[PDB]
Amino acid sequence: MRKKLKAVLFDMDGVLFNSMPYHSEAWHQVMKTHGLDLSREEAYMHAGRTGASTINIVFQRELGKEATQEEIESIYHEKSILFNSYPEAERMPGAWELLQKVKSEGLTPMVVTGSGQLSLLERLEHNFPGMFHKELMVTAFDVKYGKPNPEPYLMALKKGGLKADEAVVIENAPLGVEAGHKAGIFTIAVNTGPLDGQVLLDAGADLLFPSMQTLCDSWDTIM
Repeated sequence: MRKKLKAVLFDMDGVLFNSMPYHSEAWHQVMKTHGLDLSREEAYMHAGRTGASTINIVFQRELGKEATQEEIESIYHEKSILFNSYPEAERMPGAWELLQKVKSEGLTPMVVTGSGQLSLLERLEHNFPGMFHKELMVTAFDVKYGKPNPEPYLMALKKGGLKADEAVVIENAPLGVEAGHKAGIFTIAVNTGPLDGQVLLDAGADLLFPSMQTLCDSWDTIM
């Protein structure tokens, strides 16, 4: 029910900011420099996860072992330097227009993200003025596991004082769609990446859109 809705829970990377090419580039390069083979395409399969979770999984697939805590912190530090060395990520077209619709409907914007990138997180206010609040956000700092665990979306509901039927999730990532779905929330997938739209539906998405702008354009006509 559209009438039960109180809050819209946005992913950040590939939903609010056009940062996914930078993430896949930075992950590829940092892994290459450490001695591990992670293609730019393979890095997109880890969309949604925390840095620590990404690193550990890459280590398991390539080397057959866990990454140590030192390796995680060292690699994550280097990934962040690389990421922040590119001209800063710009807004996804349609994100600001949608947030404006969402707020005029009297719904609460939230961010649910695996990100620990302080540059992006501190830029949310400057790119989407008056939309978001730190007490209504879930980030890497809040979670132990993150996506595809329903953990962060469960924490989001709690933070917003919401029941699962009072929220909608906007995700670009299969693992994030999966996390929103498992938390029992109606999930809209936006296919801003290079991959096939069917994988988002397989993950639990109730609706599929090709872009943020087309989701924005269809916002008043969906329920």
